[PDB]
Amino acid sequence: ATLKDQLIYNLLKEEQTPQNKITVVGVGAVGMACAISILMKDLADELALVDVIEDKLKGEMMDLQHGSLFLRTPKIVSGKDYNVTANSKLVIITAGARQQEGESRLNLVQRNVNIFKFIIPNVVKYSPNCKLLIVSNPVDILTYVAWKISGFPKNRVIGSGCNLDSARFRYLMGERLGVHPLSCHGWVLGEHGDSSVPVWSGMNVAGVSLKTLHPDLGTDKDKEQWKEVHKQVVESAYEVIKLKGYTSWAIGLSVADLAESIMKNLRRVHPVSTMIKGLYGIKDDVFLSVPCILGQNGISDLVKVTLTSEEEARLKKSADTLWGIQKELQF
Amino acid sequence: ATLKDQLIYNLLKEEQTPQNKITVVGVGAVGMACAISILMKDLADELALVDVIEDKLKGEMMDLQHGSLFLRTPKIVSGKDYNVTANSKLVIITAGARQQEGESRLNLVQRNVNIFKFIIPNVVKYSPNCKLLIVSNPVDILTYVAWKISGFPKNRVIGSGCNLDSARFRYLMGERLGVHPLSCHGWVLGEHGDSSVPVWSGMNVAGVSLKTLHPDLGTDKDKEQWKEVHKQVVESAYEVIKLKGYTSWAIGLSVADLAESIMKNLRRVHPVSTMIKGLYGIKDDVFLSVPCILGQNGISDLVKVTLTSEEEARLKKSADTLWGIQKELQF
Amino acid sequence: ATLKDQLIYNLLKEEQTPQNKITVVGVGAVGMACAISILMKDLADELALVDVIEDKLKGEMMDLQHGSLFLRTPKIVSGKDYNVTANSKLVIITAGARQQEGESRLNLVQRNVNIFKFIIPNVVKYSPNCKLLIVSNPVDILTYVAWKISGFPKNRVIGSGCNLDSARFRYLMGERLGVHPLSCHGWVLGEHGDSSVPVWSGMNVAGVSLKTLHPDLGTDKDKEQWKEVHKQVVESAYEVIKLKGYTSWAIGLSVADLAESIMKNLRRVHPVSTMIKGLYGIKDDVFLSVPCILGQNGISDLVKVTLTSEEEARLKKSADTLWGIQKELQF
Amino acid sequence: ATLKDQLIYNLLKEEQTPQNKITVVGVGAVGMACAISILMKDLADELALVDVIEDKLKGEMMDLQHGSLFLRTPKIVSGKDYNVTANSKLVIITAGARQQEGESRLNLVQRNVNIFKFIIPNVVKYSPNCKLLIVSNPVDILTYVAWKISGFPKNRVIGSGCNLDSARFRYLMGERLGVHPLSCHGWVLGEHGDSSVPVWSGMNVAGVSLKTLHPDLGTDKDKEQWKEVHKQVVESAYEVIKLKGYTSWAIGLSVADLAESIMKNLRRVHPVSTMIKGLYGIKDDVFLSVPCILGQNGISDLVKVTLTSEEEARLKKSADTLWGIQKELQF
Ligand SMILES: NC(=O)c1ccc[n+]([C@@H]2O[C@H](COP(=O)([O-])OP(=O)(O)OC[C@H]3O[C@@H](n4cnc5c(N)ncnc54)[C@H](O)[C@@H]3O)[C@@H](O)[C@H]2O)c1
Ligand SMILES: NC(=O)c1ccc[n+]([C@@H]2O[C@H](COP(=O)([O-])OP(=O)(O)OC[C@H]3O[C@@H](n4cnc5c(N)ncnc54)[C@H](O)[C@@H]3O)[C@@H](O)[C@H]2O)c1
Ligand SMILES: NC(=O)c1ccc[n+]([C@@H]2O[C@H](COP(=O)([O-])OP(=O)(O)OC[C@H]3O[C@@H](n4cnc5c(N)ncnc54)[C@H](O)[C@@H]3O)[C@@H](O)[C@H]2O)c1
Ligand SMILES: NC(=O)c1ccc[n+]([C@@H]2O[C@H](COP(=O)([O-])OP(=O)(O)OC[C@H]3O[C@@H](n4cnc5c(N)ncnc54)[C@H](O)[C@@H]3O)[C@@H](O)[C@H]2O)c1
Ligand SMILES: O=C1O[C@@](c2ccsc2)(c2cccc(Nc3ccc(F)cc3)c2)CC(O)=C1Sc1ccccc1Cl
Ligand SMILES: O=C1O[C@@](c2ccsc2)(c2cccc(Nc3ccc(F)cc3)c2)CC(O)=C1Sc1ccccc1Cl
Ligand SMILES: O=C1O[C@@](c2ccsc2)(c2cccc(Nc3ccc(F)cc3)c2)CC(O)=C1Sc1ccccc1Cl
Ligand SMILES: O=C1O[C@@](c2ccsc2)(c2cccc(Nc3ccc(F)cc3)c2)CC(O)=C1Sc1ccccc1Cl
Repeated sequence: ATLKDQLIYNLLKEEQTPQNKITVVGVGAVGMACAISILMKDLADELALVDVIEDKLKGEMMDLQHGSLFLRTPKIVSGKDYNVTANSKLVIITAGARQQEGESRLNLVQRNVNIFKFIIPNVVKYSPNCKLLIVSNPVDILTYVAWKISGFPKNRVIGSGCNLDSARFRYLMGERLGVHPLSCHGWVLGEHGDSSVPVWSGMNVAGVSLKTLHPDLGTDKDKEQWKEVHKQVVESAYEVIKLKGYTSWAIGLSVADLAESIMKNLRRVHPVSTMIKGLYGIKDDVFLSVPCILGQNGISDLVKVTLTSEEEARLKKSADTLWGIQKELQF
Repeated sequence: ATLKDQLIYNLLKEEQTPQNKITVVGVGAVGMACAISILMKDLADELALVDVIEDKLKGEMMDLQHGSLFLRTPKIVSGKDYNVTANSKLVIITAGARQQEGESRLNLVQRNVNIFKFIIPNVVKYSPNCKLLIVSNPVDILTYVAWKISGFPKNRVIGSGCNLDSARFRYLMGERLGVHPLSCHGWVLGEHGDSSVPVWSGMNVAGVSLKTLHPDLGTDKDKEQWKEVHKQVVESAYEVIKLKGYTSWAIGLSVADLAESIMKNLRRVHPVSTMIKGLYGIKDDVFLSVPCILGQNGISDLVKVTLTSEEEARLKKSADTLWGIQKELQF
Repeated sequence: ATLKDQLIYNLLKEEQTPQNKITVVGVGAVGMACAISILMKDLADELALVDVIEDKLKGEMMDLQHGSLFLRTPKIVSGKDYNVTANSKLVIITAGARQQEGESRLNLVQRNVNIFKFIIPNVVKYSPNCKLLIVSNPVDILTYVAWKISGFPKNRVIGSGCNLDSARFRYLMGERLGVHPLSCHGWVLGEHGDSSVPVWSGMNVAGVSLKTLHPDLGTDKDKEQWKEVHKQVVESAYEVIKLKGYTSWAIGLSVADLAESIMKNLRRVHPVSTMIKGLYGIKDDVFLSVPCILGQNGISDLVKVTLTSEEEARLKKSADTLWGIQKELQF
Repeated sequence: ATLKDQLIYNLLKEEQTPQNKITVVGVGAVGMACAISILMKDLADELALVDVIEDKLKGEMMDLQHGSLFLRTPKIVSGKDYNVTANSKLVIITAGARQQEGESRLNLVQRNVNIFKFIIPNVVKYSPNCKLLIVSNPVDILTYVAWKISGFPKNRVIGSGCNLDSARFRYLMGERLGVHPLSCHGWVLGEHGDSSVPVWSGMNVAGVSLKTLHPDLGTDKDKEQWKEVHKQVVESAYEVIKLKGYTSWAIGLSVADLAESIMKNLRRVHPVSTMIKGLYGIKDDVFLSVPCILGQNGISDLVKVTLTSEEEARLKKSADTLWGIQKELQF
């Protein structure tokens, strides 16, 4: 007999389908940061990685596998073929090269819609009941694209949206007040990135509205310029790219937080991109961030935030812009 | 009054010392994986990052700070100046560029000795009571260098040594047996990397010695080629470099495990590099991996492993080689 | 030589002063639930237990020590003598038998002031720089007693106060809305227990004020009876005592959450009992719950919550009642 | 319209089922310590509690529910009816009053067999695919009883067995050597409690056999009395009962560790009670502890420990005694 058979007596071989499997598509800076965060939070019993660069993909898989002794995820797999992703509860899309210098949004949309045409049918083929979590940019457009190609119901297509924007805002608010970000509440909604909307009415510490205490909050005439907090969210994003060339840790940590609510059915509220048709005068098939309840069926509910006329106008303008790009797309 | 003063009443403004501070020196692939693993394990109340590339350093600091909402480390600081590292309990050295394309594994000696000449006195200036954890290669030589320059007692200079080698070995053992690496015990000692020693006598599952069950274990006569498990440790290290260009995740996870035992005073046993003079016929000031008890004073004790004649001869050969290089170094 | 000396070579026998020590005084239902919660959250490197019943104390210590394999707190000590508590960062008081049936508040305070007269000087003698966290009831009165006897500055004397009341409120709110309590914000302030104040203005989900949406919120004329969410906090407390005889798990978990902010210097905001003199027209030396910023120096700051005239009147009435009892105390 | 419908827009109201449910049967000292440990380890998405004392059951459920804000288990349910336990992955039996002073092993068996006659069919009815984890005493006899009544394959019927005995042994070993119990390996096998077997050959630190270093280990020729390390396991168990009246924390922590390997499919090796028929000359349907690989299918494999003739004779004697009691049982 072999050493294995001499040491171990087998009662059964009968392997089951993975019970809490997560797949990450695209093992770049963002994808690997999502992967390490997910592993360190014990969210999955199986992690699958997919990319088109075979050597980098294998090397990343091996490097994570070599840390198994310090993890509680007994199976890490990878491949260019989507058969490695079979029976995933959650599939995270972080694919396509990051935006290049001088590269426009329309050019990013062009190439990423193209790869989604291959990615999404392959994901759906092997995990037809998965929740799709889109991170790739422009995240609001690509969440619509994933929804359209997949044919999945609204609840199972989630865009990262304004989750990173709100996390950055809460960090900046915390720094300003000398309070941990967990205790500094504030929501950044609408279109992810440059055109996002800070909801000044909800900015609070311990339920004490900062807008009620300081009526000039968020206005350009504010003597203390609290609008700086939202402006620094956009500025810090560009600054990080200027200084290191990409963002990985902050987006990876924010994605693992969404994955935790989904995998553990927590029903916590997060700012994520969802189908907002029928809200704020929006009539088009567009995905924008609102506070969503996240659980085992993805987005089961959304919070109906009271917005000012200015805030509503900004979301409607974003919806018009996004729909303008979307109507010209070919699926 | 400002909005901050309107919202918050201050009881005292007494600036106090960090209680569980960790510094990481060199924010490359290894340093940042050490950082994210330490942050995700809640080991520090303050993290300080140091490097010579100012833009990359600032970008890395900001990226980690932007994930604060999902962490429990309230302060992340960085700087080229070592004043940012003041009062660290643990200082991790992951500095110096990794081994370049046509560079000798040894070419790191001269250039890393030169950078350590400036790093170590600066670390000692601001944290004279810290534990020093050396990761930079050749890790055994550089741990000796850190010890010599710092003037610290033996217990406060720890080399990552064979911690990654043993973690890889236990992953490979686990794969062969169908058992989690946590339950697959085995020790790889001596010189980190190519010249490491697998201690076949200690390889076990549930206290059942694999060598007792299979006497050919670790021999060239073994029809099952169990010796290939240690050889695959060395081969997988080269394979990861070939596939992705560097190793980050596995070393980061292993370093956070050592940091946990130190910060929490666990007194767990780890294979790390320590001053081995007085053991295995070694008379020179050389650092090699043996199982060490790690706690709040660093290495308080070491395990005296019974080695075979061939194992002892390999450690003594490594000591002769390391000392040969070390005696020619100028301080 | 002994087996220990044959197996292990000692580098240094020097033991450092405790670095992250917590003491729990009174190992009853509350004390032990605080103890298990602190241990499972890896908050301390040393846990000390104190009581007057020597056998129960030793049994509780041993029972925790027997679970050491599954914990990361390497030292668990106990004793009737407070020398075991030396150099604690945090001392938690859960001493005195729980309130008996037919026993009045005045009876409860008299008893507990009599034991605090011995406890507090003993705690101060061995840990003069500790933070004191009072749990024993009436918690607001006993926090004042601990502050008076200790002579500590007000930032280092923290009462559990309305932390459990707010946790219960958020659980009930979450059940009604179908949202996790983490995403259901609401503050219960003032006097702990029967006379606590729900601050309806701060009750929100994702920054959306429930009071703004539903102006009858918290009024008796409310068709949806949202006021019952606070009334059920008080009813649920009496119900738990009626059904099992005491509360342990919920208070244990809430105390560990306060211990986490203190030990890790998080600066999160919690509803805890602090010296309220100078706020809400209160002129007496009374401790009431307001949102406090908790860190390594205890309460460094407090949030100035805007209260309605009714809310302010209730806190002032509680201050008058508490002071009325406090002025007659003899210690 | 309601406040809930004003605040939250529902996307779907699909009444879904838990993916990772655990049930605890018997909410006594052991049962509730298992529950709190399981909750603090984030192992379940739903926890069900069952008992026959309805008030105590409801009070325990409520007390856990009130701590929801500090947990990540969104649903805690209870009931006398087993419909609350439907589709549990793991069912833990901690039912039947603890053995009383002057109560014989036979009397404890008889009353617990009677209670299992009702419990086990009820558990099987609602969770036919669950893993059964028996804690109630005499644990080896009651694991056999559960297996007989359930009709489950032997991989899905696990007895707590020598898991607590080995945890206590490793604690005592760690105390003597000044090493954390995680780094002190040693296995206590066979019959749980008084008649358990310490496997001296497997006792090691870092793969260094204590028996090889100290040949008198486990004998009376031992001037250091290492045999007491096993004897003190039995003595400390009686001592804890003498001092506090029961054991809860250590058994609770040990059970949560088994639950973690099962729920997360870790395939770690644990000393648990399994059907040992066909091993060590044993021919009867008896359950004894050996090192078992634990995962999503329960016990998939067992480690074949090489025992000395004396060790083998002690296990066969335990099997004869257990079978002697079992053959007279009425189902
Ligand atoms: N939503 C947010 O808040 C947010 C924040 C930061 C970054 N991002 C986005 O995340 C995306 C990734 O960023 P990055 O820095 O990791 O880029 P990257 O260039 O480092 O990595 C991209 C990876 O995708 C892979 N890839 C390319 N085509 C593929 C395909 N057809 N199938 C599978 N994999 C493929 C690449 O090989 C590469 O490994 C970008 O779109 C970026 O804008 C989003
Ligand atoms: N001990 C082990 O098991 C193990 C395993 C893997 C890698 N390593 C070692 O870790 C080291 C780092 O590897 P890497 O891949 O992260 O290299 P890297 O090139 O990615 O990063 C090196 C960093 O050090 C910085 N640096 C250079 N000089 C400095 C100075 N004087 N002060 C502070 N910082 C300075 C660089 O700017 C750079 O950011 C290497 O020596 C490598 O061999 C050790
Ligand atoms: N602040 C809150 O929200 C909150 C919630 C629940 C309970 N509590 C309070 O916690 C306290 C303890 O409750 P319990 O149910 O654990 O009581 P308990 O009767 O179970 O235990 C009390 C313990 O205190 C010990 N003790 C008595 N005198 C002592 C002394 N001089 N020194 C040290 N220890 C001594 C007892 O021996 C006993 O072990 C009560 O006052 C109770 O009201 C507070
Ligand atoms: N395997 C081990 O290592 C180990 C260690 C310690 C204790 N134990 C055992 O755990 C068991 C429980 O101990 P305890 O101290 O918690 O006892 P306990 O008296 O505190 O609690 C027993 C509980 O079981 C309930 N119960 C009784 N009949 C029931 C039924 N038909 N259905 C459901 N629930 C029922 C009781 O109402 C009670 O709540 C004992 O058998 C004890 O010996 C085992
Ligand atoms: O933080 C990021 O990194 C990216 C970024 C940053 C500024 S605009 C987009 C990112 C990530 C990686 C690469 C690039 N390349 C890039 C950036 C700007 C250019 F003008 C051209 C190319 C960009 C991608 C992205 O969406 C974010 S989050 C973000 C971006 C803008 C404002 C607010 C937020 Cl919260
Ligand atoms: O796993 C690694 O990555 C490095 C490595 C890998 C193989 S030799 C050294 C590493 C890290 C980063 C860069 C490079 N560059 C490199 C490597 C080999 C060459 F021949 C030339 C250049 C190397 C550095 C290192 O020490 C390790 S751990 C390791 C190395 C060899 C055998 C066993 C182990 Cl456990
Ligand atoms: O939840 C508890 O348990 C206690 C309690 C519960 C209702 S009044 C006091 C508690 C704990 C232990 C024992 C007793 N004994 C008792 C209870 C009621 C009586 F009328 C007489 C004696 C009481 C002690 C206490 O402070 C709390 S928390 C609490 C209490 C009232 C309202 C709201 C909350 Cl959040
Ligand atoms: O640690 C325990 O507590 C119990 C125990 C302790 C000593 S014998 C049984 C236990 C738990 C709760 C109550 C009682 N009551 C009891 C105790 C002794 C008697 F003689 C009669 C009744 C017993 C139940 C039990 O199995 C254990 S573990 C254990 C028991 C004996 C030897 C070694 C171990 Cl590791």
